Amino acid sequence: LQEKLAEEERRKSLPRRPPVVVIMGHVDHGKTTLLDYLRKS
Repeated sequence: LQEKLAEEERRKSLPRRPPVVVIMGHVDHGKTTLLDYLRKS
């Protein structure tokens, strides 16, 4: 019971996070254009 609370403590305190983001939908939202813009940014 003391090993379930120590486990939830070191795992919630992960050193780095890189949160992955996907962009998708309809073509000519300037959609590829949007991607390009993002890249440029």
